[PDB]
Amino acid sequence: RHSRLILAILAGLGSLLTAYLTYTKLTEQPAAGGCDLVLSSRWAEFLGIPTAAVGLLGFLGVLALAVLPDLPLVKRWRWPALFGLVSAMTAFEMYMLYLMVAVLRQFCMYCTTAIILVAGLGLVTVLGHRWLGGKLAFSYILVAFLTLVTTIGVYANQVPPPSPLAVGLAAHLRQIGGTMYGAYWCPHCQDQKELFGAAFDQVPYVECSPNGPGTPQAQECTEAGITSYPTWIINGRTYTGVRSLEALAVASGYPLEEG
Repeated sequence: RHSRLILAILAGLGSLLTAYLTYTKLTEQPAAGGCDLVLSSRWAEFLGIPTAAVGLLGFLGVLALAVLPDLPLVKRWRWPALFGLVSAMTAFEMYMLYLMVAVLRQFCMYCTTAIILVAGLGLVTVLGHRWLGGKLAFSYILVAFLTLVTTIGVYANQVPPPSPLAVGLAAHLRQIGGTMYGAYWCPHCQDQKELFGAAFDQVPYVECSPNGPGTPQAQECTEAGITSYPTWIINGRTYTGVRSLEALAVASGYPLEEG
């Protein structure tokens, strides 16, 4: 009933899953729109390293605390440190779940498995030790609060302010009607979006499939003959795929002056 063996098994699986995604990211390989959108977005990097690598430190941390024999400072600190680390991992994961449901409007199976593994860690840590109550409910909010504040703070400080070029080009494309045709699940459309940053709000955009993947595309895009995403229509011309700000400036007739 009281066991940390399950913690080693769940943290073992977690360490493996999150290390594959770290290997996947660093070797530039794709993992199995779906995960492609999720794992290639901003948010998939945290403090200059992959977000999975942060999960690697956590999953290996809980594994180490479970494996070590009761050695200096272990028996005393093992179980309060397990509650601290796992609570931070549950809190981070709820923000990860929030991003998928609310902001990315999609899911990834590797990411979903991590949530269930971390939720499993949360249940076993609560039901595998005796701390006789109101302390744990309070210690959870404290760790969660500190986790969320730091996490949200890191991601807010992450995305840089848009360049003058991004702000100017967007407003110019807005004036000439330079429209981008794409999808919200579309990973390449996210790449294009991230080149403008916050300045993308100005950019005229048509959502080609509001219903999602596997559903017939919207009328507006079908009338324009859009076959793949993203697709730009600028001054009668058609450009397929992700284009740099420099290339979109040339296409729009936006002056790139360096003299």
